[PDB]
Amino acid sequence: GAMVKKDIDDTIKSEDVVTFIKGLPEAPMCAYSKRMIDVLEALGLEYTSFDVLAHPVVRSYVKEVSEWPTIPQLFIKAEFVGGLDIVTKMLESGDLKKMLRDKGITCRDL
Repeated sequence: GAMVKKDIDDTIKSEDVVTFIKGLPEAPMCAYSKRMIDVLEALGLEYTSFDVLAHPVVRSYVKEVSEWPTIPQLFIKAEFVGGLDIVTKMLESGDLKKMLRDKGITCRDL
């Protein structure tokens, strides 16, 4: 049936990687949304991607619960990590592959 704000909240508890973006992950309506999905695809991860423009419940979760200013946003193991500006710095430093390998999350060759 229809998705309620509690289905996003239980999904953040269910999935190992979650993101909130401006579009579908295959056809985003923002360049930084393309660029976040390229972190998630280029490392070979498994994730759930939520579109704010397609459902008011998603943009409402971002308003009240994802209280950080920047869009788009990254979540790992039910916790907020950073915006698009920051995920690249973890990628460069190796700290992103370090967290994935420490938590046992799926990615490319360590």
